[PDB]
Amino acid sequence: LAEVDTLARSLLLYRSRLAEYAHANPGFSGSPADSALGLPAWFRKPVRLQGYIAAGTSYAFIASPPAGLAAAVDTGTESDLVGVRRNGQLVTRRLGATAIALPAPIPEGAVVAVKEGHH
Amino acid sequence: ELAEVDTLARSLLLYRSRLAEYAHANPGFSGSPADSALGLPAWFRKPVRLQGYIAAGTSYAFIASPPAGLAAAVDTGTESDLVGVRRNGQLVTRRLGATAIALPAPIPEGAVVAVKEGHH
Ligand code: NI
Ligand code: NI
Repeated sequence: LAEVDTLARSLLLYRSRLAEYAHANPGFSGSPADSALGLPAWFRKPVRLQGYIAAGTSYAFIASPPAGLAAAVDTGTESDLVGVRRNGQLVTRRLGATAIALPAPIPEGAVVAVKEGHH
Repeated sequence: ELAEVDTLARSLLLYRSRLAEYAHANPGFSGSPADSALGLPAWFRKPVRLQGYIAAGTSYAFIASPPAGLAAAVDTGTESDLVGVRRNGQLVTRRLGATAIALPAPIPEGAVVAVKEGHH
């Protein structure tokens, strides 16, 4: 039924070389070009799959996105954050307070890095 | 003049990843494994208060009451990675709610978005 999966992978594939481009283009903010990016050659980027480096920080997006894709993308990525317990919410600079389920043992005020894992 | 809580932040990140991956290679678990599992390096002498947990197959590593410059130093060595739909002024990710961001202008409403902080 659902192989918006290959479309999810294309966006993440695309977000990766976007990030690697930033690493060597400091102080930039763009849509780099598809030449300059280094993408497979055999990979043909669905116009509608866009990108932007801003201050530094890759954003890859799909503006009129097929239902199923939100899910397909979230699932092929992990997610990785840093902050401090306050209170029950994760407090992270540059990102405001995020409310994750903070397991029982992390004290208020601790420093905390989080990471998820696919399927 | 200078602290290398940066060594400590690095040890945290390093411990974290040993949980990340054991967490996978051992599905259905809720921490809080002892470091004999994990398979940590010979040389590494974990300093409690470096604590770790798992909840869902997601893991956390945490210093229970922090030293100073440690959040920063750690946020730095990480990067950061979210995905979610743009509801406007916001990035809605259905496990961490709506996370409010500096979201570029050209990314318009309702767009699905993968975000990979460039740690600089
Ligand atoms: Ni670097
Ligand atoms: Ni897997």
